[PDB]
Amino acid sequence: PIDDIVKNLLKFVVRGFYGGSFVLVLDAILFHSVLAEDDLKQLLSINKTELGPLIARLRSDRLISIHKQREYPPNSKSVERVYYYVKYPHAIDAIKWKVHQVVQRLKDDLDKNSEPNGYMCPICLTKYTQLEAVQLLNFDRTEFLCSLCDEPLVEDDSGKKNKEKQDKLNRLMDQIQPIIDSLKKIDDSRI
Amino acid sequence: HDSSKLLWATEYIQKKGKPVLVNELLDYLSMKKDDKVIELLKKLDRIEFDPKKGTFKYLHSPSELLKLLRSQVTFKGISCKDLKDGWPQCDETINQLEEDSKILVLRTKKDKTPRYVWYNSGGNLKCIDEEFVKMWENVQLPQFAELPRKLQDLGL
Ligand SMILES: [Zn+2]
Repeated sequence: PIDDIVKNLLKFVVRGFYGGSFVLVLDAILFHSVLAEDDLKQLLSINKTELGPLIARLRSDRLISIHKQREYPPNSKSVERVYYYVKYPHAIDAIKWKVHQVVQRLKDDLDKNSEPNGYMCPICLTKYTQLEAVQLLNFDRTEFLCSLCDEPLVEDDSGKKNKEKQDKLNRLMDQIQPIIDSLKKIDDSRI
Repeated sequence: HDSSKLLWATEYIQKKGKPVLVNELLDYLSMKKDDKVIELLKKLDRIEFDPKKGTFKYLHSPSELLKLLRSQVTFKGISCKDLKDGWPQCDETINQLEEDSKILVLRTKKDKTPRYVWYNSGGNLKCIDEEFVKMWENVQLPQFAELPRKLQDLGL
């Protein structure tokens, strides 16, 4: 069924983009449709200090949501069942938005550091360029002195960072391909 | 005591961890020399008692841990204590059988990584770059069904 790929992708992103205890609770939630928190607590066998944030992340990731499922206890009291209801359409759409926001940011990084031009001074450490400084070239000189320190300049920039950004987009696409495999595969029936 | 001495023998039997002579075990602790400890051991699964010669075991393999992890689906949580008395150095086995072959719950690496029963397909998925997790967490997940609305705009 389409839900398992929804589950499988969830386990992928949360094992890759989150810790193992995140996928332990998600499977724990996925273990039972209406799962009591107490049974979940004993399955983890860990303090509440290590159970809540993982559930909070699943709530924040909207993979699983808290459902106020009507539980009628037999002790003449009012007890709700803390049973997680998985919000699949909001799970995948949020993941896509994260995917979309992460790719464009790193795409924007690629265009940030692409072109070298401009100088500096390396003495008083003020940035310079072609033009302001050619204004400052002197007929008796081949090199641009500094206005401030009266001391000639050097070039400055490095396209290396653009290459560094090229690898990151390469790395992110490799990381994101199985995610966007599952998403499109999920996108067939919007489940 | 009936409960302290037999428990003392079972731990003594557990410490031995090998099929020892029924005479080697009884003199091993010099406490479970009465028939009550043996009868409790035979009536219970704490000590494996069989009609054959003196053999003390439980009532255990990396392959079986996979089976064990598969058998703990939709079920309660078990520590690694039976996995530490239970194929010693399963932490080695978990690290070697990484990528879901031996899953773990590593709360911290100062308590022998006391783990629980965990079932996974990828398990590890360490291919995702750390910065990518940061920039993943750098993105905040938005609100209600306008999230489907925004992505249809994007075409998702
Ligand atoms: Zn200067």
